[PDB]
Amino acid sequence: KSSCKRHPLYVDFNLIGWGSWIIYPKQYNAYRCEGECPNPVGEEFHPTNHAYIQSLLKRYQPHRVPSTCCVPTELSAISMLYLDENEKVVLKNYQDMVVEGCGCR
Amino acid sequence: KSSCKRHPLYVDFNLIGWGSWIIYPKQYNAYRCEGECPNPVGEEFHPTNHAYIQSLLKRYQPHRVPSTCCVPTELSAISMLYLDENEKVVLKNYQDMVVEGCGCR
Repeated sequence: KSSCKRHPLYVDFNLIGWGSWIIYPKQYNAYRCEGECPNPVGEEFHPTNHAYIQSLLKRYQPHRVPSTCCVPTELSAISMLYLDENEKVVLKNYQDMVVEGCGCR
Repeated sequence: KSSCKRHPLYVDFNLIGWGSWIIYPKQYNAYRCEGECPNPVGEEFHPTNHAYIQSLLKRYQPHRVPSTCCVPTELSAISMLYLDENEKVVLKNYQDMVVEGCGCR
């Protein structure tokens, strides 16, 4: 907004040197979280109790308390087809690969 | 280290204007997470798959990818004794009040 929210993140496995073993997908949208977490953190950013308290304390003490941080709070899996160290073909569901929700923590 | 890790955070409820309703505890150590998350993120920072991939991508693309962020990854509850809006005394376990573990996310 520039407040904490989800944004695209296009990951190309060729770029990070993994294209020799990952067969599919070579590229995928992993998304990302980015944006400021205001003090105090409103309910729309789904803070934990701890995050809310830290953000309120930062209002009253801006120089000794760090802001809470915009991070993934819900993630989902993708299936990847790849070659293992023995060149066996493996199909596996990898957890926590795609950001589905962001929040201040 | 200054790498991502847990640090103290002394919360005084009197300071944030909640001392009129919270009876106990008036102050508690909530802790906090703070410190850099290196690229790529090592196993010691307990990254998710997504956090690891984002951090590796940032190595190869430092200007378009944000660093992963040091946040609470495990939290615990505290019991609070307080007065509600009707001045009834309530004893309740509040979740997510104390940081117990930090990681890059």
